[PDB]
Amino acid sequence: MSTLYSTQVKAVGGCSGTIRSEDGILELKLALPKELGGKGDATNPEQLFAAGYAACFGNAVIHVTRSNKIRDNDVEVLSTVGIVANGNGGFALTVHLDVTLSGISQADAEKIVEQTHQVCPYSNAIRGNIQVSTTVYTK
Amino acid sequence: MSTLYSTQVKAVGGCSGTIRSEDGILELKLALPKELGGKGDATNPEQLFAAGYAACFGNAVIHVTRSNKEYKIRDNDVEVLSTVGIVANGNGGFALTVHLDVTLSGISQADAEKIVEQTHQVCPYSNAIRGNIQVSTTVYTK
Repeated sequence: MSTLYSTQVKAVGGCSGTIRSEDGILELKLALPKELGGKGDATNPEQLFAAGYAACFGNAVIHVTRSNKIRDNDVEVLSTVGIVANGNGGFALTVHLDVTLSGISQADAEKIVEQTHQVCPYSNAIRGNIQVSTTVYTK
Repeated sequence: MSTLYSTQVKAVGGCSGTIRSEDGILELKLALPKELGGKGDATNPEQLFAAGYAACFGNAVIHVTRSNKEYKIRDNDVEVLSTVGIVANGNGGFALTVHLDVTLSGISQADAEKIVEQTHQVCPYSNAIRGNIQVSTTVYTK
């Protein structure tokens, strides 16, 4: 199948640097978090991943819902992205998702979230390398 | 065991909604891009992943190089352009495509290729997607 949408982001200046999308829309400063001895002044790869995953997973829920018989405003995702030390003195990403769906039964929410992980390109991207944990809430 | 750093982002309102880190540091509007029939006003998951990866990879180059002690590549010696696409997969869902253009300053073409190959083994984003996405990489010097 052919690519539906493609975008480019340039990163310069290292841990302290900037990201800028090639059209200029998204531009921001990066900082090492304080936990890694930086200023915590600005965003970082972990937070950008959390943001993208939270948005991607919420959109994927609506893709699932339109395939079958829930609105955009019935869906909330909280991504918790962490960094854990591996053996060889590098880092691995961890991910926990809190998914809140309004107006649906506990059973239906569990089914929708399971199917959403099969649709969501972030989930498909990281499967087997990051064990994503998910908690499903209803409201 | 320990988590060294953890961060939380809330997303509401769908592809035209918002994300907000719990510490308020990151706050931005989402839009559907023009290629998909939206205003293309604002960011989206492909652009956020391209930004996170480009940043993470360039940082891993610096971490790797910190004691390749010979050229000692600095912050301004590394540029990463990530190209991220979304495509239908076989199966009712979507996959990302990732291409990186890595440009390193002040080092030989052969040294740059070796450094990039090492940093893919150390980069948390590269390690996260291995076996699911075939990342393609083009290495440049200047």
